[PDB]
Amino acid sequence: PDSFKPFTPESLANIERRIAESKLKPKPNSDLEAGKSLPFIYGDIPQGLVAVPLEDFDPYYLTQKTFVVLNRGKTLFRFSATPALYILSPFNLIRRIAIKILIHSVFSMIIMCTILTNCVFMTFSNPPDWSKNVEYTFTGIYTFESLVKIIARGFCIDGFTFLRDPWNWLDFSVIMMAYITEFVNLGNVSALRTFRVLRALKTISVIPGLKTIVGALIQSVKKLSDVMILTVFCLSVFALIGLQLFMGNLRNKCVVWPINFNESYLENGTKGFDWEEYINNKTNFYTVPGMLEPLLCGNSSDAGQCPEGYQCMKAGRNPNYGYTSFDTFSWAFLALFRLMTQDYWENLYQLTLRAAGKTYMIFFVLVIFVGSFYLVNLILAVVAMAYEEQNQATLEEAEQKEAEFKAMLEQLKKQQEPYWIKLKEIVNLIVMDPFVDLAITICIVLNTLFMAMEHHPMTPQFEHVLAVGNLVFTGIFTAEMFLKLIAMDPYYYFQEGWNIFDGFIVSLSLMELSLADVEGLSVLRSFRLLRVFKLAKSWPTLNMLIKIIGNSVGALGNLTLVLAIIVFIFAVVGMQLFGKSYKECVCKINQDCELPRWHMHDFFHSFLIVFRVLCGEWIETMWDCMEVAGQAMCLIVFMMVMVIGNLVVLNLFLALLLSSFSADNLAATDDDGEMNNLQISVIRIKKGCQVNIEEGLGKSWWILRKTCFLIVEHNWFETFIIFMILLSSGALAFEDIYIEQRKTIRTILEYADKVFTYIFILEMLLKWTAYGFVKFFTNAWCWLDFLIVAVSLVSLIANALGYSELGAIKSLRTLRALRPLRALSRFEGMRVVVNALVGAIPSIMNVLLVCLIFWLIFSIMGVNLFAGKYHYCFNETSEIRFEIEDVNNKTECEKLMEGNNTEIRWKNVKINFDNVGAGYLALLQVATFKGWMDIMYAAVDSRKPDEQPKYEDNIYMYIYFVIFIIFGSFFTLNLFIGVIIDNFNQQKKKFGGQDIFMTEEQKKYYNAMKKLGSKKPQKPIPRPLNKIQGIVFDFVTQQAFDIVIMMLICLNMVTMMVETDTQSKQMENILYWINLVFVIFFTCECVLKMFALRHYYFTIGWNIFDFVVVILSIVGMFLADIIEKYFVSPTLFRVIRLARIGRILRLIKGAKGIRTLLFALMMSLPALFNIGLLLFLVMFIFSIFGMSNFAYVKHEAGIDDMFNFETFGNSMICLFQITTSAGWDGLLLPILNRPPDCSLDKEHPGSGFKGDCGNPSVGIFFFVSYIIISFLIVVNMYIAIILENFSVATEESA
Amino acid sequence: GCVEVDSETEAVYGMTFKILCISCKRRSETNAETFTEWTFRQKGTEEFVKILRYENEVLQLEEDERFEGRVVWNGSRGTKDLQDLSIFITNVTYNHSGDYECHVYRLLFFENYEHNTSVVKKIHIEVVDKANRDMASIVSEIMMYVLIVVLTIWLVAEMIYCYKKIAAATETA
Ligand SMILES: *[C@@H]1O[C@H](CO)[C@@H](O[C@@H]2O[C@H](CO)[C@@H](O[C@@H]3O[C@H](CO[C@H]4O[C@H](CO[C@H]5O[C@H](CO)[C@@H](O)[C@H](O)[C@@H]5O[C@H]5O[C@H](CO)[C@@H](O)[C@H](O)[C@@H]5O)[C@@H](O)[C@H](O[C@H]5O[C@H](CO)[C@@H](O)[C@H](O)[C@@H]5O)[C@@H]4O)[C@@H](O)[C@H](O[C@H]4O[C@H](CO)[C@@H](O)[C@H](O)[C@@H]4O[C@H]4O[C@H](CO)[C@@H](O)[C@H](O)[C@@H]4O)[C@@H]3O)[C@H](O)[C@H]2NC(C)=O)[C@H](O)[C@H]1NC(C)=O
Ligand SMILES: COCC(CCO[C@H]1CC[C@@]2(C)C(=CC[C@H]3[C@@H]4C[C@@H]5O[C@]6(CC[C@@H](C)CO6)[C@@H](C)[C@@H]5[C@@]4(C)CC[C@@H]32)C1)COC
Ligand SMILES: CC(C)CCC[C@@H](C)[C@H]1CC[C@H]2[C@@H]3CC=C4C[C@@H](OC(=O)CCC(=O)O)CC[C@]4(C)[C@H]3CC[C@]12C
Ligand SMILES: CC(C)CCC[C@@H](C)[C@H]1CC[C@H]2[C@@H]3CC=C4C[C@@H](OC(=O)CCC(=O)O)CC[C@]4(C)[C@H]3CC[C@]12C
Ligand SMILES: *[C@@H]1O[C@H](CO)[C@@H](O)[C@H](O)[C@H]1NC(C)=O
Ligand SMILES: *[C@@H]1O[C@H](CO)[C@@H](O)[C@H](O)[C@H]1NC(C)=O
Repeated sequence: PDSFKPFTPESLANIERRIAESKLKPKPNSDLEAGKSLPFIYGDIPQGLVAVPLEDFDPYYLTQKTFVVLNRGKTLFRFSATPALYILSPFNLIRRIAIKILIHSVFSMIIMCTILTNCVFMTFSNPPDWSKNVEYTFTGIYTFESLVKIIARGFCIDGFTFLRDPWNWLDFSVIMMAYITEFVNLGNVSALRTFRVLRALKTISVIPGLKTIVGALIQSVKKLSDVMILTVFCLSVFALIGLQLFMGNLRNKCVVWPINFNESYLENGTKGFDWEEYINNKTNFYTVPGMLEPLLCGNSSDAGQCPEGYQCMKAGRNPNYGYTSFDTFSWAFLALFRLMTQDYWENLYQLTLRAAGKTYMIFFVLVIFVGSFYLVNLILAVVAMAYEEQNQATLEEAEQKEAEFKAMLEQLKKQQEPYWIKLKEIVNLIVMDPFVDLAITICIVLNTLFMAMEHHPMTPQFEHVLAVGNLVFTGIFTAEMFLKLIAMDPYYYFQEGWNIFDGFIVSLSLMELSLADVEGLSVLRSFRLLRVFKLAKSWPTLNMLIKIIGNSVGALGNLTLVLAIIVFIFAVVGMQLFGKSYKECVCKINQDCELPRWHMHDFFHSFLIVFRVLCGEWIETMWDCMEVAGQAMCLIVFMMVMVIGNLVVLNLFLALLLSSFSADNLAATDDDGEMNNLQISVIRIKKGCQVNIEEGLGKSWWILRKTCFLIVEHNWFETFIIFMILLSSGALAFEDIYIEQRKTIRTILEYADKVFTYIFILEMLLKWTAYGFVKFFTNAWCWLDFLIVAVSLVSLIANALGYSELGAIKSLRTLRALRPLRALSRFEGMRVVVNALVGAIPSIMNVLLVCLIFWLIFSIMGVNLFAGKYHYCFNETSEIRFEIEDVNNKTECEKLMEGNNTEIRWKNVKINFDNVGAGYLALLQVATFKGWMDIMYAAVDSRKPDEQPKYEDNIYMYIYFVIFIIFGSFFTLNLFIGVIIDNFNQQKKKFGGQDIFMTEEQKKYYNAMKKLGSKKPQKPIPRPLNKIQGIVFDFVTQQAFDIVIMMLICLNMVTMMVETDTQSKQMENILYWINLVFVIFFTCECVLKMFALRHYYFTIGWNIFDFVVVILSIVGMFLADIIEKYFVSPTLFRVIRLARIGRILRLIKGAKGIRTLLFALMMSLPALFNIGLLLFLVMFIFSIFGMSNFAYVKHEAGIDDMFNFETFGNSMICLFQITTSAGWDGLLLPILNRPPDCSLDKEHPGSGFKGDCGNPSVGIFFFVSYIIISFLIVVNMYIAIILENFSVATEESA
Repeated sequence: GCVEVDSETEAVYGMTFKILCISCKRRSETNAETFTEWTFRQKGTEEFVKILRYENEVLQLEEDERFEGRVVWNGSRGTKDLQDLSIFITNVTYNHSGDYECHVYRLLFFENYEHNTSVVKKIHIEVVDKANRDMASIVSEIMMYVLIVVLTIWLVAEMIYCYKKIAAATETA
């Protein structure tokens, strides 16, 4: 150690002599390497020997050309010993000064400052007159550093020099571009500005620690090799299925069928019918009034319909500018990538269901279950184990360094041998008491409850009370702080944590007290609620949330910085690329030729679009961007953004989850060693019949009870009870609005209800005599059954007595939907999931408390910002909103409402921040990203209470919706996931089992499949011993034969993507010939494997799969050709021809990368089956409720003639759509209608019900409860499948 | 928001009735102008005769000694867009036992389009002195009683069997 020496020419002489001796006749130490801090054992730099030409301090470099420099920051630099460019000698005093500059932190600080101001200048949209010079010096600065580097080292000539690190390539390229387009007139600004953003990537090279984070991200994504292949394979096969099924069933439009031949005008004149133009004419369509795209339809019975005089045909162009389509393999792949990431998939769902029928919903189930629920979780699990490995490796390096510290310590220890104080203490006396702290906490809670009491329609009496309460509470808090600041020290003892926070809060409160209310007070009164976090010292879960939030801005800060830089770079790239196109082609997308709500003309809107596509909504902006800037560039940029940003966000989520796990605790502080003063405060407050059975009748009674128990336990009564339960539950499906058409079914069900309730009453009585009163009443299942049968008894005996029209009886009739809530205690699969959820429920309640109190702060923030500003005057006749020039406020709209002008209405947005209660619903809509569009559209138009909104008058309110998503929808999810994982881990620890959602009957099959998965293969093959001669036996066992068959299958797959809806007949004939050739080749293959190998056709199972797919191929190829005689069945050949994609599954044969993934899916199938059964039961119950309640609401927004609640099928479809939480806002707006909109009395032809209004309370409660239950069930499904994936991926054996 | 139902064939003598003629359009959101006519052919007679005509929210009743004073409109009200064309008769006699044809004429107004639609609904009305309960109710009643009693006897028989078996086993040991 302690080796220091100037790089004198004799040092180079000996280095060259050593290398010459070595040549005439090995890993550098990772601790030393380069660009890191020096180990402590070498000491410190002597005097001013910093930036001196030291030599290399490690082996393996004694003979090679090297030269070492150090800085005052103690970092290692290794430049070359030879003069750079053979002209600049090291001792000629040109390179020495430049190296001294390069090793100075001030140089890096200056470069960072110029980089930040450069990107800030790139933020500006319009280049001002005083900007060119600002750019000029920037270039003059940048080349500066390059020159220094050029002086520092040569251009990749030999050894560790410039143009070796990729960042050297990056900045070399950026300066080359800058000086290419500096003074040269060549270069289009729209092409050079988008490349000018490359200076922002220099932040990673400048900011310390960013390069390691980027490398970690790339290493994490490195393992995504086989999962990507499986994802693309599944997407391809499902896209082939969709293309073969829905080929052209998206341009189906209803045109006026009766052709007015006498009035069929033409553009050139001379009349004429001119087909292929009569169908491309827009005016000969049907568009529902108030809508934009013409209505779709189908020729099937369950598909859509159009009015009289119209008829369906394939006409016009596909919906959504022709982008949403299934006519081509590329468009099908796009539309199914739209389904794997569930973004606006409800629109495609509705479009295909309307244009092809309601019986195709099964397809949309499969793609949801596999391809959108399994692939995403596969990717998440892969990233999770990658991050686990990275975290483990980092821990190993850390503990290795700490262990070498022990050896270093051993070595060093071996080598060692005016009455101010009176009032100070007096004001202190009222500090160290539990009472004052408890009073402070109670004051904070009461302040929160008082702030939650404000609403838009408030009377002066209420606001006076609120104002005086706010004044007194501010006074109390400022008195507490004021007393605290004198007790310890007027200018000291205020930096021990939580004493600067409350000081900041109280100072803001006092500043708010002054300055009156000129401007900005609405947001100013929104920073005091942070006193809620003062409860974190007593709330462990709130403290954990605070720790999670602080981890992002803290130890895990470089990841957040990288995410911010990535978002900014993508925003500026998009803004510079498509900024001008949105104005040139403004009404290519918006008929008014005014810029739409989501454009890319300025930096703020581009950043909003980037944040939106990060949230998950990207197709809607992609279509608009495509319509103005082409498809290629827009697709490339949107794909890149949605991949990279999502990957970074996922990595940050996983990192925060890992930091929240117990690895954060290192026993630095004692586990709750301190004592909570509340206990001592409470202590000091306190200080100052029974007959026998062994008789003639008792024995008989005992046998009676024992036989009742035996009847209960007999597994023939239970099956009959389950069958009766299924029949009773299914009898509730025939209660749609079409019940008047089927009178006989109604009568039969009405009379069978009596039999069902008698059966259940007898079962309850026999169970009572069997189990006993205490055993029957000491469990939840029998109590629930008793409640159900008791409500049935009430609804039966009351109805028999009378009062069938009573409000109470009618409101108890709809409670009959709880009859399906009786198979939970019978099916073990449902019961195990239900009881696991019940056992875990305390943790979700504890975290829901924190989530609610956190969301209350944001709800109060919104209420104090958007109270009563959502009202707007509306003209129903023209369905347009009045501008600020027509009407200004409510008074002007009222004046416009004079006389009989009922068309003018002072309408209000249904979802608004008028109070905390509605603010909670608005926050729920925003957090789930469903229905938030209208909320932020109305928020940015708001000006002040009681005045008509102006288009984009409060554009900077979007930030309020961004921050919430960062805090209420991102970190709260981290808390929920962490607590769920911890609770499930503890449940597994205490149970001692292997799986939670599995019954004991499924565990044996689980273990059997586990043994099957690890089974080794054997290949015993005998000779045919016949006239086969074994030549074909050796042929089939040839790898070339398998390669040929695989390549032929791949060619079949490739030629199965060329089919197009608008293809010519010649192309159809060519494709038919090619498919026939492939089919006959496959039949020849089957013949070859036939009659040459038979004794192995019941063991492997692949051969029988080929045999069962081939026969389907011949039938679907030639029988389908035959069926045209005496049979039509138009839709059946497509289903049969779907079997052709079976041969595509033969690529799984050699798929060892993804075969294990498919095996993991098989392994996790039953645990998913139990949860799916429970979800289906919940869906059935909520569907019965929806039929009973919302079967007559007005057809508006998501409620239409095809997706609504009258029939069981329609309700089932709507609830399955809501299960993924897709567009539940659209199905909630019609319920929220009011008598001004919906008629209280309305004739319903065919039924006795009157009116088309709904109960807002019932609808809100229904949808919220369904959302909560579906979220819990889907979370459990994700946890189960991810655990099974980890278990499968954590296995390895010889 | 419509269910096409069918009127009841049997009509009791001496009391009121309701002849249903419901014909709603294929799409509810559309608007139209609709008016109806009714033709009645008594049994034995072979010619349909117009009895009433509803249009412009008014009802015209032709001269017919069997129908004046004993028929009122009972369809959709308050609009020209008619989907319920039912009529209410306040006194059923033996004359009102024949075949009714409900001719509904609808004119649908689209944008630069007007479509003419005519629908004919056929109703058979039988006049009886007393109302006979439908066979479905009787069959359902008998079946529900039969299943109730057979289930009761099966349950008590199984209970008796198990009672005897368990009592014998207990007495044996
Ligand atoms: C769901 O189910 C729905 C159930 O119906 C289904 O609806 C059907 O859709 C299909 C297509 O989707 C429809 O089939 C098309 O119908 C078009 C209508 O054509 C009608 O009028 C034609 C012209 O009429 C003139 O000539 C007749 C005979 O000479 C006279 O009767 C007319 O009076 C008239 O005479 C003259 O006077 C006119 C003015 O008075 C004057 O302008 C005119 O020029 C002339 O001098 C008729 O020819 C045609 O009749 C033909 O077809 C019917 C069956 O519909 C049969 O009777 C015979 O086949 C008869 O020849 C109709 O009455 C057709 O135009 C259209 O055909 C054209 O396009 C196809 C390809 O799409 C071409 O292959 C073909 O050549 C046709 O000619 C035109 O195009 C070609 C190039 O494409 C061009 O070279 C040529 O010059 C010409 O312009 C096609 O058959 C069908 O009608 C719909 N309904 C029915 C009735 O089934 C719906 O699709 C389903 N929807 C989905 C997807 O779910
Ligand atoms: C030794 O091995 C121990 C290990 C124990 C933990 O196993 C797994 C439990 C589930 C858990 C915590 C794991 C990995 C990724 C986690 C997911 C990342 C996704 O991030 C989100 C957030 C929202 C989107 C950004 C992406 O999806 C979540 C929905 C998803 C997530 C939080 C659901 C829960 C997952 C680990 C296995 O034990 C058998
Ligand atoms: C008017 C109606 C709505 C009243 C019904 C309310 C129910 C929701 C409550 C009332 C009584 C409760 C029960 C009271 C006692 C118990 C026993 C408890 O288990 C024990 O105490 C264990 C006893 C043992 O095994 O020693 C489980 C919950 C349960 C069934 C409770 C479940 C919920 C019940 C049925
Ligand atoms: C697990 C979660 C869902 C529990 C927390 C639910 C609360 C946030 C909800 C449940 C009941 C709601 C209340 C139900 C009814 C009303 C009356 C309502 O009074 C009106 O006249 C409504 C006016 C309007 O429609 O804006 C004001 C909201 C309020 C207090 C609601 C405020 C929000 C409450 C307390
Ligand atoms: C179309 O109109 C032009 C101009 O009137 C005429 O020259 C031409 O012949 C017409 N073609 C047809 C289809 O008659
Ligand atoms: C109505 O009933 C009478 C009963 O005799 C019958 O002659 C004829 O059908 C009708 N006559 C009148 C009064 O319209």
